[PDB]
Amino acid sequence: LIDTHVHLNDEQYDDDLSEVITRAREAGVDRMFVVGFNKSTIERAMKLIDEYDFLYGIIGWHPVDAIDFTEEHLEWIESLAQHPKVIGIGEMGLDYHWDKSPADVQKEVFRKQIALAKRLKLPIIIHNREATQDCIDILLEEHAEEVGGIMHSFSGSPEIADIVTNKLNFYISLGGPVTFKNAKQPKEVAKHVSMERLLVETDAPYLSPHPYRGKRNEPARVTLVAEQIAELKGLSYEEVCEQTTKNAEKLFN
Ligand code: NI
Ligand code: NI
Repeated sequence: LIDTHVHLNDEQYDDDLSEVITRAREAGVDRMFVVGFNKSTIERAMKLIDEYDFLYGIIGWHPVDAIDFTEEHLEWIESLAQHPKVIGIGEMGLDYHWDKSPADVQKEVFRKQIALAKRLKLPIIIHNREATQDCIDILLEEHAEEVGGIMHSFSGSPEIADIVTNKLNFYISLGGPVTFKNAKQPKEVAKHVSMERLLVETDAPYLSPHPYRGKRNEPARVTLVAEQIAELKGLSYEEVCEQTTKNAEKLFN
């Protein structure tokens, strides 16, 4: 089992990182993909991947911080990407919940990263918050299908899901929301989407799945996400772990 999207580089783990890692390790979580989307979070991610063998890095620039993105950050990320542990360019996309960065700048920075991924020949990890259509529109126009990737913690509909799996040959990743009771969409997506297109994550410290809602997430909780998807699709737990793992390795290597 792999946690394909985890912020171990977050400040909330300063004090107990090694223990958090260990608990995930003992629970069956073999590999984890740390996401650096900032100057600071990127540096932390690079350190962590050199620190732990089973830790891989995905680096890029978060849409919320699109205004801070400069040509120097672009070049910097480009050379950093040479690291054999950096397997994807990420947490790029659009986010309309915060206003730090206007939609205009976000789109620009988004396009630039897609071009970066193309040159680096690496898949992209997409962050989308309340900007679904604008986001798919850009992945189509820039021919993102050329690099492939993940619609991380997918917060849209199955109709949009098919667009991501059919036109774009992208995978869909689910986290805690799939265990939420009153939010039916994440579950409907879990059931609709082919097991050959799904991946699991926690995006910890955020969005803990039941029965830990309201508490800081931890990659070990990804087991709960797998469990729920197994029940939702009438599959075995072991089958889900193996399928999502097969998928992650095929997308990243
Ligand atoms: Ni996110
Ligand atoms: Ni994230």
